[PDB]
Amino acid sequence: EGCHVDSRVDHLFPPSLYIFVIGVGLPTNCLALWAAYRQVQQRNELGVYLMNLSIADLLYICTLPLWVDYFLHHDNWIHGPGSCKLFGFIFYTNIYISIAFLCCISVDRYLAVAHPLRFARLRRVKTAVAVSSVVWATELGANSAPLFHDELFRDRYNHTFCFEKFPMEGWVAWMNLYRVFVGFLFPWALMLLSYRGILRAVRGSVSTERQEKAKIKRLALSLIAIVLVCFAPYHVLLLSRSAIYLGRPWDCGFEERVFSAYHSSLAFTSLNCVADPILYCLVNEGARSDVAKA
Amino acid sequence: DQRNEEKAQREANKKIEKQLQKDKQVYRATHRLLLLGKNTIVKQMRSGIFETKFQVDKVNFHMFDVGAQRDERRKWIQCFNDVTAIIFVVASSNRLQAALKLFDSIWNNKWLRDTSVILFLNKQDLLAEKVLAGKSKIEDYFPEFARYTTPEDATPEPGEDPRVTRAKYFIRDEFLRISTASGDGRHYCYPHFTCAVDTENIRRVFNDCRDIIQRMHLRQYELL
Amino acid sequence: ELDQLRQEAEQLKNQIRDARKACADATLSQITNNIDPVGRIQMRTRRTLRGHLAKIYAMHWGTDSRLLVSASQDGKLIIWDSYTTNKVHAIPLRSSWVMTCAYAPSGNYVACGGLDNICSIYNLKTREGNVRVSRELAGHTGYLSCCRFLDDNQIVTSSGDTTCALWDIETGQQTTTFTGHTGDVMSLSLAPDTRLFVSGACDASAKLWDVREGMCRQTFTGHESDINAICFFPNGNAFATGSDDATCRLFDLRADQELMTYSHDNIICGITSVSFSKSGRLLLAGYDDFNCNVWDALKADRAGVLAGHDNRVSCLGVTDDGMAVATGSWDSFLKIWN
Amino acid sequence: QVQLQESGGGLVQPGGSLRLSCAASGFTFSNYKMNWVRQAPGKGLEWVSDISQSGASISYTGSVKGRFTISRDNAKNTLYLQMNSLKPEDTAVYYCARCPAPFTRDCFDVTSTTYAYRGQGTQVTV
Amino acid sequence: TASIAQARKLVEQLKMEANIDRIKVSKAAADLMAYCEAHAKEDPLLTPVPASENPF
Repeated sequence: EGCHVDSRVDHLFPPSLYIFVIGVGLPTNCLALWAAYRQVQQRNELGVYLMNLSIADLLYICTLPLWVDYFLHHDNWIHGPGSCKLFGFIFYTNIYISIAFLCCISVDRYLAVAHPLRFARLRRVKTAVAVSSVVWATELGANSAPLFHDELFRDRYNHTFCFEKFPMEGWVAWMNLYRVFVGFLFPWALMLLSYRGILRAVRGSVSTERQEKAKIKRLALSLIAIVLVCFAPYHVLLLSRSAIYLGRPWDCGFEERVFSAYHSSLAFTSLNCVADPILYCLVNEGARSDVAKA
Repeated sequence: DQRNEEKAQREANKKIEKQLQKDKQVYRATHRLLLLGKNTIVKQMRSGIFETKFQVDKVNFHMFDVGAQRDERRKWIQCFNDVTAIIFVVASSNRLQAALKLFDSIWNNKWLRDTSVILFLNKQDLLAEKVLAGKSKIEDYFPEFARYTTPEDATPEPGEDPRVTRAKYFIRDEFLRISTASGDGRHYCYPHFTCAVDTENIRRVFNDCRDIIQRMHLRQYELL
Repeated sequence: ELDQLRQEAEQLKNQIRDARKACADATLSQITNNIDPVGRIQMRTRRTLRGHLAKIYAMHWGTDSRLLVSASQDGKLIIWDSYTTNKVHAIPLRSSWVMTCAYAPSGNYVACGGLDNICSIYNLKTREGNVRVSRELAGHTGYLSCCRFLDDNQIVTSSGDTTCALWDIETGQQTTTFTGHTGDVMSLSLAPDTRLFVSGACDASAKLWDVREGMCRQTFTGHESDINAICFFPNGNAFATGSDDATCRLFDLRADQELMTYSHDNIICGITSVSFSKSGRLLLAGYDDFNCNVWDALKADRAGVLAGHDNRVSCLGVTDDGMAVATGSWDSFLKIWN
Repeated sequence: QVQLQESGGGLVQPGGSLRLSCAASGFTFSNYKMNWVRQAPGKGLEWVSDISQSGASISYTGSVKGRFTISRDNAKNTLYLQMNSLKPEDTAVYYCARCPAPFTRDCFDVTSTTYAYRGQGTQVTV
Repeated sequence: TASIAQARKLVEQLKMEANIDRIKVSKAAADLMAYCEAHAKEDPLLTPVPASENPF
């Protein structure tokens, strides 16, 4: 019935790093939200996107402690079906909404910098809220597929998972493939493309000194690379797990081998929630200045 | 009765606010420039203040040339602080010194420190004659030109003696000494040489405005 | 010959200085130190009249102290209902660069002007339904700096051609032209009796003019830079001027002398706007430091700071009943303080 | 009451020295970037040299560079402008005009024909 | 003869403004102080205004 998964580091480090993320990101996420409010006061379209990214991060942080508890009990959910179906749906889908908002920020910056005298109607708070609501609704609707299924799967090895039956199901495999591809790689690719275009425009500027170009390049490379560092192990492991499940559903040794790596990858993916604020608001001089004023 | 006039005020506000949103769109679409010195520049571009409109690449430009106003610019120049750029046409052939200190005052003005300046260097065609045989301000009123050589990063501009080019870049460097000192990303003082062959100064101002707007977009989008 | 006239001017200057020195019986501080200070005056933004696109260069109150006209460089003259933050009218202007705007004391009319060197009067309460321009006034050879209605069919305008003018709006002609300044006249304020008006200019001088006969009765000096703002005291026997030397100073007509210096060491930016209160106890002055200082007119002390504007404060006004303070500024926002 | 009273120089032989100071009683004489402007007869007002608020930051034009030097004196409220080795480009009414505003490095309009804080009196007839 | 005409205008303006009857500065400040005192109770800017009767 159930795969014989076993771990020796999942019960220890993922809870610790979740606790660290909860401790540090929430103040930084609140600061980012306040900075986004201040920007949207000044008719800044980027303020809406930063707002939405921050609030998605707060949702993830607030849903984290239950999953810390779940990982501490060696993969046991002791808080009921509905609580699982809600908090484990907020816990997932939130990295994907955050990725989509990062893509929106990148596209907005590219339109503003590469084409500074055109697309006036897209760079508006009304268009910002329209696009933000559209992406919120579409992400919720597209990732609410698990909500129609019962998620309390129990093996014979004293495990009780909220999500992710480790014997693995067909629908969860397809949904994981859709996440790993559409919700991660496509918007990250758009973020990369937007920041490449931004770097091209910055190198093409005349009023920009060489030092400012180097700073801009370093910041953009940080923006591109942080998401990959945080997210690539998790989605690589998901792709591999779903792939071998498609090849051999009865296969169980690889699940046991990669259980620890999979939980470690989830823990690492949780780091982008704190990476986004300290690198989209705190790093910049003006946003840090207004935060200090606050 | 109070409720009726309340709805009247509300509907009047609604109409005024929708009109103001349309006017916000129009105002944001338009870019403002100020010409300071020439009528020739106005003519090739397309009462107390003269208004000139032109379009380059479907972008709306508004240009303001001050007319019937006194020579004292010390306060009405404060109005043109939200403009995209200040087009400063220098005669460059004493005109040179007075224009130098006008540029100094514009560059070091408190309300024009964030306002970029476009510098065009008019009367380049006769500069060749005035340096070849004039024996004038460049030779006399600026004796440091003799000990000044042509910088390596000089455009070719063929068909002229090296003295012409070195004098041109000499007074350009005199302007750039003020431009560089107390200079940051707020404003840049783009230097250009006037070309009377065609009206391509419109494209030069358009590119400069693109650079300025890109700079402020780097600023407000937290990309710096 | 010219040397004789220069010597005559010098000796008249010496005689005037001697007469003024004789007139200095006592300083304002010596007889003022015995009154209680107004205290730390702090008033919050009761209402923010957002809706302007560009910087607000001028604004004026209505007589009823409820409606408010405002001028901004985007070219719009918005009439506000400050009681209900409602825009009553939005008048487009032919010339975007407007530096002054006035509300008629009887309503029904609003004037504006700027770098166009033209004062344009608009009819609000018309039987047609929409606000349209009524009379276009021309004749000034410099930029319009301040325009104030004294009553219907007559307006007083200040210009950058060192001259102030009186107009008859029905005929559109200059009834009386005031000359004598050598610098850009910047602000004009009318007396409550509607018979005199002062004008501060860039020559560091303030002149009191007689409206009907049209002569400069008395002239005032004492500043070391351009006088940017002027405002008659609630009683028409004194007025206060702010200049670019980072100081505000008070004048008196019947003394031809200097009254109080509102300056502080930290204050290094000039004054853009000056407006008294109903009682005249508060000299609310706008500064380039993005804030307004509530200077006690009697006791020269910073008794209040009206912080809240991101950019320079360009205009300032107080209601007729003294129940509100309007503060336009270059951040394209009008804030009401109480 | 801004005053810029001048001390007339007088006759100077070609190649001589005058070194005549000025006066100031209206402004503080420490926060204004005062300069020197002269009106040769038949020409418009022409800039000569500048002095910073307290010291240094001297600017010249070539017609005066290497020949005459400035000396701001805060104690005496005087702008000396020591001048020597006169050439034919002289014999003008010298005005020691000051900045329109204090605490700034801006001189927008000093060479105009209607500037207020200019003064008159220094004749340097050669 | 424009300069001499301007000088004549300046001197005549000076002599017309030199005969103006002037009072002592203390007397010219006492009336201002009295005016400030008399209207003190009617100034909502200085004297706090009741919240009920405040339009704002």
